[PDB]
Amino acid sequence: ASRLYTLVLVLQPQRVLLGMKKRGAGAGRWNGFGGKVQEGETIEDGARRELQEESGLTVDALHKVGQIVFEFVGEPELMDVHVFCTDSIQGTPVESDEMRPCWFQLDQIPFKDMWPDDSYWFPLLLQKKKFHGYFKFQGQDTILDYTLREVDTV
Ligand SMILES: Nc1nccc(-c2ccccc2)n1
Repeated sequence: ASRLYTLVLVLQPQRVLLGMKKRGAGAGRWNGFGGKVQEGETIEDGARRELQEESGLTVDALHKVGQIVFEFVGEPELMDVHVFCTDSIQGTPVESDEMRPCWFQLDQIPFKDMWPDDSYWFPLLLQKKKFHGYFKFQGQDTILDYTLREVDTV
């Protein structure tokens, strides 16, 4: 029914790292770093692995910040996205064929060039709030309906 994904935001006091995907799901959009969780792999281990694969960064300890379930009408599998944040990383962001990373000042987060759901839950992430969300999409751009509530335990 649902498929596990990870999403990692490198969020520091005055800036956040995003990556511009070159192809595939989310191409042409700034997003965090993540992907599918593998068999026998913890969600958190999958989040660390994907951060390195896509951005070249090594994270020390991830913090759970949210869970967002995505529905795309006409697609059978729900996307169960486990969202993490970190402020302590190692390495320098690496641009590859697949991904172009860039730091953004918090007052210049490029929401018009991001998935539209980000405009709803990023304000919570920036104020250190935890959340459970659900977004029903039609295509890649239209949110048909959604729920989003703050939680004390992800
Ligand atoms: N910001 C945002 N919005 C919608 C979907 C996603 C996503 C995250 C991880 C993996 C696949 C999709 N991310």
